[PDB]
Amino acid sequence: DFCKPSSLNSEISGFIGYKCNFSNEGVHNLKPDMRERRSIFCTIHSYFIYDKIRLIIPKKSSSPEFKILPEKCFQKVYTDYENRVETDISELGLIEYEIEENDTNPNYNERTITISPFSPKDIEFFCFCDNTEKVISSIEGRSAMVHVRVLKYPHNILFTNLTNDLFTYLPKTYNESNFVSNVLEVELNDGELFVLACELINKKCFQEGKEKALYKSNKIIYHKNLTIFKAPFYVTSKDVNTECTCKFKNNNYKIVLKPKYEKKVIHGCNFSSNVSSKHTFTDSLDISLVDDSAHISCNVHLSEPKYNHLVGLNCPGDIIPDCFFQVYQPESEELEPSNIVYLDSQINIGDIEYYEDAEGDDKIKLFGIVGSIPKTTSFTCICKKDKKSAYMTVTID
Amino acid sequence: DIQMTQSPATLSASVGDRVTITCRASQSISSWLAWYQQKPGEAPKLLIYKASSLQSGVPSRFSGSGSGTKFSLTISSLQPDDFATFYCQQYHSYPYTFGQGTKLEIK
Amino acid sequence: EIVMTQSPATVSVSPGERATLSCRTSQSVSNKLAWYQQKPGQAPRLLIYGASTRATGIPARFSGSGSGTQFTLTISSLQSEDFAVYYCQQYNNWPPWTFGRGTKVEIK
Amino acid sequence: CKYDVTTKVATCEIIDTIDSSVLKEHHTVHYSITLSRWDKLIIKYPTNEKTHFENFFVNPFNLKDKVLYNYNKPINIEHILPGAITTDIYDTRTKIKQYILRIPPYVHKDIHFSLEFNNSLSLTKQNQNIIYGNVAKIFIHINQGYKEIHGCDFTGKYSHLFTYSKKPLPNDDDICNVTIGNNTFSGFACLSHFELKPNNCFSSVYDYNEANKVKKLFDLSTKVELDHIKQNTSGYTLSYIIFNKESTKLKFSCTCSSNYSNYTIRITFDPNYIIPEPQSRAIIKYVD
Amino acid sequence: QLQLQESGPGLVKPSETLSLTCTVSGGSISRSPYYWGWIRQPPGKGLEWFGSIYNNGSTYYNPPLKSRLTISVDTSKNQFSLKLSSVTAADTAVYYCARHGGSTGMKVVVIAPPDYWGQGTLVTVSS
Amino acid sequence: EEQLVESGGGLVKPGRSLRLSCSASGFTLGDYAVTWFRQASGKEPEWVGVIRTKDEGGTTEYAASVKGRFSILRDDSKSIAHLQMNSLKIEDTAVYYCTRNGLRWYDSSGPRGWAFDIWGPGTLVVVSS
Ligand SMILES: *[C@@H]1O[C@H](CO[C@@H]2O[C@@H](C)[C@@H](O)[C@@H](O)[C@@H]2O)[C@@H](O)[C@H](O)[C@H]1NC(C)=O
Repeated sequence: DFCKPSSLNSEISGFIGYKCNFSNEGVHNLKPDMRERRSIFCTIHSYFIYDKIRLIIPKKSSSPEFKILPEKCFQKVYTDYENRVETDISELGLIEYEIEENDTNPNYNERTITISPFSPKDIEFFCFCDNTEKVISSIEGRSAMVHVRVLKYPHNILFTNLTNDLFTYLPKTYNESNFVSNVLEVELNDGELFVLACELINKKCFQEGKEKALYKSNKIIYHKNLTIFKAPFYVTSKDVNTECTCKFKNNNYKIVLKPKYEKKVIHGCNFSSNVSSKHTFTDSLDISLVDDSAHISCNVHLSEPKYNHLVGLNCPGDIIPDCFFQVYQPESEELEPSNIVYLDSQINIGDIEYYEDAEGDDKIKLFGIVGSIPKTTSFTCICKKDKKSAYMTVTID
Repeated sequence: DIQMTQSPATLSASVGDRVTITCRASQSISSWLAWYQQKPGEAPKLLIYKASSLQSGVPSRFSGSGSGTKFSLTISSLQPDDFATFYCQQYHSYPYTFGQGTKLEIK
Repeated sequence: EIVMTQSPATVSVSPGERATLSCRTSQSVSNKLAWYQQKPGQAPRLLIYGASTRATGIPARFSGSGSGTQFTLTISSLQSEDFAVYYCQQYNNWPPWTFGRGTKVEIK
Repeated sequence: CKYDVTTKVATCEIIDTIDSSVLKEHHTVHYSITLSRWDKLIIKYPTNEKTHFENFFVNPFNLKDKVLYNYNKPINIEHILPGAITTDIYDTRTKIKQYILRIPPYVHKDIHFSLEFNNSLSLTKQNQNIIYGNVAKIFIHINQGYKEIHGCDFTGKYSHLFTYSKKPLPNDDDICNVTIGNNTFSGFACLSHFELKPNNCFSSVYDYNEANKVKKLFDLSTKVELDHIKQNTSGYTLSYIIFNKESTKLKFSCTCSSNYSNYTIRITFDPNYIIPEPQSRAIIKYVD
Repeated sequence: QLQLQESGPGLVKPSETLSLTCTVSGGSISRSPYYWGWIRQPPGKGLEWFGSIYNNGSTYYNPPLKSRLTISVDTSKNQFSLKLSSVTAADTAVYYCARHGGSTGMKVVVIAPPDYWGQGTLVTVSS
Repeated sequence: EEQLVESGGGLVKPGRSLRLSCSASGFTLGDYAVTWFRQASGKEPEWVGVIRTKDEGGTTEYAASVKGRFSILRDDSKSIAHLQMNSLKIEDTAVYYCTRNGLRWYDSSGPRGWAFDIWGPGTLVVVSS
């Protein structure tokens, strides 16, 4: 059932990307209005695994006042907020990016840029959309800006060169000669990309390892005969494998991925009475062994210029809110927290890697962060059992 | 050091009345506070384990009403065995501070 | 440049029955193909781009599929207005201005 | 108001708050509840014909289509928050009214509004004493949504919500094919002038495994949560669907047909399919 | 059903020490996240707090009373003792053992009122 | 609706000079590279000329069969394109279209692909005796 990786994405009528819509008929329009009088910012600061950023604009004929700086955005991009210098995006250090400019639709013009995770540096580029020319009822129009920060992938990127083509754009690879009996077993750390190159792969490639249990990549991205396996951020067992197969050169080259080290010390609180849990938490305070008249409060403080670790919470009661997808606010000395915010907006860092588990009745919720937090933040989660409550407060610098 | 005071000094009421006892805290102890009653010669008992809460094993007459600086405990109806001395306390930060206390007697 | 081959040149099918047209490309083009339909007496129009996406104002019966070197345009429940000639052009690598041999759909 | 996260319901009872037959210690209740996406909000309030409730009026006057947005100007709930679902049930058995607001799966921006229930004008006499009522104000804060609902917008106006927004055209025949997994919001939005086949999608749907036969979602599955309205203020029908903890794979569809156009949405459910959407989401902010 | 029972001298000579020991019954102290402290009540007066030390052997005292008192848990007998030196004529009182949670300043802590008091013993400093 | 209309075709004796004109209604032709195709005797359209965007210099390209004779001109101010024909051979009788590259896509190596969306009706040009 060998099919090309590009053919393993099926078909979807949606977009599945970073849509930054700016069109008069759209919700986030730019024509003058009395409800809103401020510009629109579409900020995307994160690493892209062959991901797409789209910049929908109105047609020139329909809205001649609308202008875009640079006019050929995603082909030439601004480099400074204040200097306003436009540079070709081919000289920005980008690797294997591409651009598409679709004008067939009679309502809007689409401008997509596809970006690869192989960049050797942290790139930043803007694209401004000026609509101040359009004035209606003596009211000036609003502007907009798309800011894109392509962060260099903060982990080692690996490559299997199993195709006849030469990939000079990225030189760290294993190539065909490193295979023993057409079987490769690579030991990777957490968050370690494996960009395998193969024209023909298995239909269920990187989804079912040869025995040794099985684990799931957070992403399996197929693009242009490239299969990207993103190594999981947190693992619990050692006997773990994932298998892929190729028929290149009339040989069934097998690839086996397996992490080697397990069970980081999770910076969290262990409210469960279980002392034999497969997880290892920094703190510990039983909630079932404390009496009803006691409020449990534990704090996890983290301080590092760069983060690679996690924050977790294991408890046998119910967890409020649905941590760690949503969290509370720092409401201390006033009342018990009752407002719900998203963790992604609470910490102001993208691509946070969540995790959930149910060890018997013990609900365990974790989120791991890689990178640098802009500003120091704090948040709380509550675990309630019967009438007793435990407040875990994370303070991340 | 947080200073707690209990008001008023002494209480005299007849059987079947409702009486409120106030407690003042020097600083912000959030909602951490405990109401105790002690009979002469016996160890105090945890009537109320948290402001606006009730401890298990106590009749529903006692009611807690407090949050922040001012706190209050209300007794609806009275019993002949309700004579005691009260104690307002804050279990928020060491050291533990106890109120001066009021005297409950039947008259 | 690349050359695309279409076989058969003429396709016969009764109305209301799907017909299949195939376009084979000598080199690898990935998923950058364009299918154009030309009714007699007027210019060709862009019918499908990207080998799977339908152009605006196109009924859903024109389905596109394929990738790499082989592509297919299936016309499902063919009506009386879907008789024309279809051209497949590859626009992945320079130059794009190269159309196919043209395939005709007739009435059985 | 009490919030339940297991059922994701925020209840606001005001029957005993603005009652004119008793005395209250507060003139008005200033309660602001911050909702999220797909957050049911239920308010039970008295009626115009009940004991000591003659002078009871609501701001806005109509609780179906209008919601107070800024100052004292009721703006349409659909206009400010697209895709909102409003139900107003008037029960004469107990002379009560239940108002249920369902937030759309995605909110494009932070949204603030409020409602008022005034009963202070109600007057009563007890023990030769004049007793007034009170008023209740409820402030509602809406948090920004997560990503976009993976459906199809045949309306051509709900571009922010769905990922397929195609403007209607004369003699239009579009086929929508979207595959979603567990805990993924999907749905559709058609014109209210059309015919939804089968009626009440997704309450009853065409089964693509039964050759477009009519079935009910209740028979197809039990642990799914859906919603549907037939006609909003702007005149479009909407339907939302969520699959939670379901280990079955299937395919269903719905159709919106008319004399000149025929749209269809075909949705595949796969418990082992995760959307290849990027981890980070485009954060929209307005700074001036 | 945890219980605390006091033990110590009923009278001590002035300008000396004062050693009391509280025994815990029903429960245990080796695996408890609860602090254990002393409260002193002179006759005709309120209550005054006298330190608390964790099961593993921490030390927390009254800010003006960090000079003489020492407190020690022995987990083997499930007891804990207070030694207060340099007694004074105004140190007569009844001593209660309380099982109470910690403060709010620590990283991981239990916050609770003092429940399960001891019966109390009388210590006098007379002529 | 955006569309293209062309004129200038007709009957002309061999060895003369012709001028085909194309114009865009409903949009601007400055953002699209005009590609002049031709179709003869019911065959597939055959590339005749390409004139590129102002941003890409303004280079002109031609097929081998017509190289050195046909000259493409543009006027973005009036959004009009012209194909000037010198010494037409007999084989130039065909219907000519002026397509625009509605869909474009590039990469790190520069321009990569064009797909044409809007076609003019086409001018018939016949040369014989
Ligand atoms: C006893 O253990 C201490 C660990 O910290 C203690 O427990 C945590 C959970 C917090 O409540 C913290 O404030 C407590 O102090 C050690 O610091 C200490 O040294 C240990 N005791 C001895 C005698 O070594």
